Amino acid sequence: LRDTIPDCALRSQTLESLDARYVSRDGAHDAAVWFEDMTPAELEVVFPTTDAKLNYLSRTQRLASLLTYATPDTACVHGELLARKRERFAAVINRFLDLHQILR
Amino acid sequence: GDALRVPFLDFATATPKRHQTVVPGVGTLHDCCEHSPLFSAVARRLLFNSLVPAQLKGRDFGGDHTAKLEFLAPELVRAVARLRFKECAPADVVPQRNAYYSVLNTFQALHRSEAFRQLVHFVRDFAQLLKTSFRASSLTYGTLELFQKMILMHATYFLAAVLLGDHAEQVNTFLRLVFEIPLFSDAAVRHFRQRATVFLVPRRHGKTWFLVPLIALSLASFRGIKIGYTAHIRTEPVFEEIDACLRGWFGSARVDHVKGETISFSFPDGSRSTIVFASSHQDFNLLFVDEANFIRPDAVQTIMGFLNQANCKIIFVSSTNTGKASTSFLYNLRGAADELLNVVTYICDDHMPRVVTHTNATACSCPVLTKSAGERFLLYRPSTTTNSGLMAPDLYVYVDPAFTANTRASGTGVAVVGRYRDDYIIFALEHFFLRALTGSAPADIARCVVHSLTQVLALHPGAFRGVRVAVEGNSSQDSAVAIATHVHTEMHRGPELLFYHCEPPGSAVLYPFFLLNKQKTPAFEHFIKKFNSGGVMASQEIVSATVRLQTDPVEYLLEQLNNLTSDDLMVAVIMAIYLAGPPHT
Amino acid sequence: AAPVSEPTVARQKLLALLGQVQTYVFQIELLRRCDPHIGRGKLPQLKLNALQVRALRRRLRPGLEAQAGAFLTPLSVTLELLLEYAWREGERLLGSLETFATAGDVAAFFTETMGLARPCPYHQRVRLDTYGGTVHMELCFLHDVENFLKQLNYCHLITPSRGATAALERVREFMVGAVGSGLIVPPELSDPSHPCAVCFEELCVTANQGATIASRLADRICNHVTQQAQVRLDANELRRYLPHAAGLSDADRARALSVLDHALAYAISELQFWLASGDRAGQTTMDAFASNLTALARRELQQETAAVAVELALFGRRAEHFDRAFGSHLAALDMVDALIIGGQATSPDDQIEALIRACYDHHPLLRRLVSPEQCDEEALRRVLARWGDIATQAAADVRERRRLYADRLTKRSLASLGRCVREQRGELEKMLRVSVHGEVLPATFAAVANGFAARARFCALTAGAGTVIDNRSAPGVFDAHRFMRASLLRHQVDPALLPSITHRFFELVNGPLFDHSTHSFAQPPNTALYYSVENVGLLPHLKEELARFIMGGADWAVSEFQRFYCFDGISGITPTQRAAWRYIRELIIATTLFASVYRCGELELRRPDCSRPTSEGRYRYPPGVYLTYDSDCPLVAIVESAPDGCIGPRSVVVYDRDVFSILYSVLQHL
Ligand SMILES: Nc1ncnc2c1ncn2[C@@H]1O[C@H](COP(=O)(O)OP(=O)(O)O)[C@@H](O)[C@H]1O
Ligand code: BEF
Ligand SMILES: [Mg+2]
Ligand SMILES: [Zn+2]
Ligand SMILES: [Zn+2]
Repeated sequence: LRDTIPDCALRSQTLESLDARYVSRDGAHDAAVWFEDMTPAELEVVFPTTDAKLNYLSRTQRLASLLTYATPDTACVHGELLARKRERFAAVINRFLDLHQILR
Repeated sequence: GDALRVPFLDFATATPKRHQTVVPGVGTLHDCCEHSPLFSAVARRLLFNSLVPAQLKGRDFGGDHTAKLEFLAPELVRAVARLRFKECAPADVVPQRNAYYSVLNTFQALHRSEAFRQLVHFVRDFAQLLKTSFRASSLTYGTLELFQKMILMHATYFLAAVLLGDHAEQVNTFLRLVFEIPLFSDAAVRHFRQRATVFLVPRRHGKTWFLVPLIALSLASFRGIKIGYTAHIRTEPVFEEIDACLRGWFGSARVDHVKGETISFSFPDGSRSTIVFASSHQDFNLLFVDEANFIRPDAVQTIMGFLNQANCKIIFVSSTNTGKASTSFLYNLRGAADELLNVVTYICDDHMPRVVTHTNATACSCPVLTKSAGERFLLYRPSTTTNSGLMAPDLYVYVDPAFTANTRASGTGVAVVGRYRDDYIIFALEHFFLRALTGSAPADIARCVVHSLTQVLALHPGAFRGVRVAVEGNSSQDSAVAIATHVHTEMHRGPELLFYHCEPPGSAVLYPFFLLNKQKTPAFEHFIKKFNSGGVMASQEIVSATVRLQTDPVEYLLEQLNNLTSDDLMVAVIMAIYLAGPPHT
Repeated sequence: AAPVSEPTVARQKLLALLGQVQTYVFQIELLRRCDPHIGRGKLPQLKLNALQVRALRRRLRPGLEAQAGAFLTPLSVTLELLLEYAWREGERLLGSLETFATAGDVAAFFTETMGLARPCPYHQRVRLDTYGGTVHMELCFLHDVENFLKQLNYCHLITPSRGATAALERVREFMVGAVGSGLIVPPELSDPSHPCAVCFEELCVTANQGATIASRLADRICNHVTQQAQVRLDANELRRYLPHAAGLSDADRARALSVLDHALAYAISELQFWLASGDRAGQTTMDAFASNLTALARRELQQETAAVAVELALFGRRAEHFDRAFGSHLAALDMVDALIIGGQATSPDDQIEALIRACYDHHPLLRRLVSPEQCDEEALRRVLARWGDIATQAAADVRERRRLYADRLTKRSLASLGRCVREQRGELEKMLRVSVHGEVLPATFAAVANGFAARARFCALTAGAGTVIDNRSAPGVFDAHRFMRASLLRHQVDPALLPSITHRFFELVNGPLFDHSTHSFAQPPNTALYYSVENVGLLPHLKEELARFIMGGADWAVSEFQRFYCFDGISGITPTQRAAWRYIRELIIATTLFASVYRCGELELRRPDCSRPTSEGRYRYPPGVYLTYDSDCPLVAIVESAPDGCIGPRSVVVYDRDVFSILYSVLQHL
């Protein structure tokens, strides 16, 4: 039941070499389904909560999904959807403010 | 109950305790696994799939499991049984085991609640009695119609929240499963929890065939809960039928009743739930109002008073006929209400949308612009006189003339529109009717449009650099030209005035009229799309001289628009907007 | 009561493994935005996890392969998607971090990982390949995958098995890229205005005050294929968590808290361009929204400065994540483009509250808004109880029409006002809040693949096990087929049976997705088919030809001699379905007449889409004549299978293309 992290510990050895030498071998038993912890410490001091980490992960996703749609594909129907959604949300928030301005 | 009795599954992990959470059935997982409904809604259903009894999995569900939720191939189970985790942290094994077994003990304690045993004895007994189509079996199928399932959901989701309050989330999920409607937004399931809901079933569709089994099984399963009931003409058939079925599929020694009055079902204890009948005129919790279109006063007072209670759900299941479909007592309620009454109709709003709900009809018994867009349109109007910076500097005016008098289709339509942000806004409307036998119909029409424009100009001074005017010439080219000429001259008393011009076929002349033909379908198509998405609105200070002595101009326009499938104003509005090839000076 | 069935422990192990894989794919979606100088530090952990996923989807690869071919389940589908996407992203992130340290460029690494230069990998083709023509669409969004799956369930009675499996593989290959993240659902593929299959099922069921259901599917945000997850984030977040950080020396932690305490000591300008009606001078709602947004900007900038300072104190390096390495492209966006995306120190709920604390202030209408239940209650109570002159006249009429408009907005239309305000608030919340994912796509994918793989598995499983007496190869089967046809074309339909044909017809024209007739709260096949037919928008001139397709010596002998389930002549999607309906009605009426003339046995006219597997690999196909929807071997009659039920050594079956040949071979064998 020896774990994979205390099995191989050395220099780069590009991933396919490790796959060939350690786990693709048929003589192995394939125990040790223990994953590892990949999130760093410099990313926990500033986002110290799964909620805050998820919010940041969503903010950067919403930004990337704007930078890619801003060689001449020029239609990229996802881009037209993302422009229609923004131009709809703008009008909707403006009318939501204006209506309650009028209700007084 | 099988998935509740599972051992620890040691299952070591690397995430710090400051993040990990305890999902039931499984060990301790990172907090992200509680935010993703992809895994949460699976680890939550494979567990509640054990509380659901074996008589509520379906007709064909598998041997001894809900095979469409818990099925592992005979090769994947043998390849999974050889998977082994880190299995431990000796200083950290005991707390995780304690937490997991504590959550599972909470679940098991939920399994043993008497009030939950009653809800099970209700839903299981109902799905079992329904197998025989509610015959007199002591205890080809009896499929429920749609509303005959909505009534059951309305009763069960209420009595669940009333009898079992300390288990809101768990019983909510259990009922979502048992009705075979999982992945339902909690807004709908919450709507099921409301009281005082109204039904409207057509006769001979089945309302008493389903009520008396509902009444009988809401009596015999639950304990100590009364059940109201009221009708105008003295309920005797339903009462005798309830007596019959209860004495049939339960011990007749248990039922005790006096004719036309309280029926009571016995129990080992002194629970003795009752069906006291209020037809002949405390805590009821159902108050099944069986007829709600024929009530006499001094009998509505008990119903208005029971609304003051917090445990009664007055169900207004009342029949309709379609000869009196617009009941003087309920069909008006659909005006000012929100998720209160649900009609059971097969010929919907229009004269013949029946082909839509045709397949929905019982087998035994054998609008271009959306309303929301119209309500939003009239409901919200932007103030143009104070948001002039949002407007484009061009006005577009379309005149759709009719050159007759003393006719209902003799109205001239005029619209003055512009761009507002990237949307379109109406500044003025006219529905103008020639005085009979005037000598100057074009000038009368011109004076009407000029007066409208002027008012719009005065309300927004300095806003507009251009006004572009189209006079439809389909009716008469000469008469359209005459209108343009009078508009031209009168406006000569700043913004530049430009007319749309047309070079008629075979001609080299550019006339100041507009010919409506090939551009109609694109114009209408674009309008419908824009209007429906909230992109066309009316100015809060919209101008109209001709619609100022009987109805609101926007309300009037909307009545014409709702004929899309006298149209002068609709055409002018749609075409003015379409206009907003180059028109010129 | 001690031993629990081994499938239950295997399912618990699979749930734990799915949770671990989800955690790993969350760490991956984190390291795709972290500084490469830190990705190089976490390189060994990422390599170890990639090795783990590789060695993991080889112990489950034959298992999941056998599973896909036998009754897929939401757990298995979700696990396959997560394992495949985790493998993909692990290999890609490792490659992109090892490409770094050769270029040493951060902006390049971010344009690579976050996919800023990729050529839109969210396009796919299907090529449904039905009979009578092969219709091909293009999956782009998520609701498009949902629509295609519903379309396949609808036209399930024409498409063959292998074509359906090919289309379903090319759909799962797109779901791996879209539903693979399972946590953030990038906005390039989401259109909440499109209601999914469950919005219709929960709009048929909830209240409908008139308002034909086709008129309600236009306002719904559908809230199911992309949920909201309601993330909440405190104000002084890191200061709460810095004293108890992991692996920090007490001296460093103390001086870091000191630097934090010391350092603690949007596009608002573009609001005036918005259409703001009402009074211009004074306390208005647009100025209140501007002040709320300015306060939120102050909070976020303060948090960012504090974070930079504490990182300079603890590690000494101002880390460059995807919001600090692309701050040039950021901080230049408009008001709306900063509202949609933004707030790494706030939450979308904080933006919602900053807007609503500005709208709802100091006011009838708010009472209806806060509690609509009491509003409908009072409604029910009330129901039960019951040039110069031009300018001056313009000012006067605009005055008397603003007054009337405000009078309407305060007195009447309150139903419409409440509904519109609620819908606007919903359209705001669905746009701002973090969409995570939904549980509709794997559910429907499993529900459709189950039916199709079940048809294929029955076609392959009844191959042998006994006599396979075939009637598609015709020695003289004409002689015994025309006789039975003439013997059944003689009697009347006996309309006292139509309430059974009209049900056993919709029980076959239906699809495997919408059960709604085996729920144990079963609804008739009428509604069970109305769901699967109205969801996939059908022409109303076809919806009546479903209901009225049995009300009427022909019309139940429309098949030729050998070509019963054969659409060689016709082409299209509507006429192919019409011929399918003709053939199915013919089979049903033939079975009913055969029962009403001959008393040999029962047929019960079953379908292979039923017979879900038991605890392990057992199917027990009961006796009867099946439909099988296969143009190569449509009719399969199991005259007698076994004492247990499964197709065993004594399970003689009869293949045939010819319905009456089956009805004669059943009689001969029974
Ligand atoms: N889906 C159904 N399930 C069971 N019975 C049904 C169904 N549809 C119609 N029926 C039949 O309709 C009748 C019910 O009529 P009933 O509810 O008494 O009419 P009313 O609404 O006028 O009181 C019964 O004969 C019942 O068998
Ligand atoms: F359909 Be009835 F109440 F005669
Ligand atoms: Mg009757
Ligand atoms: Zn694209
Ligand atoms: Zn939806």
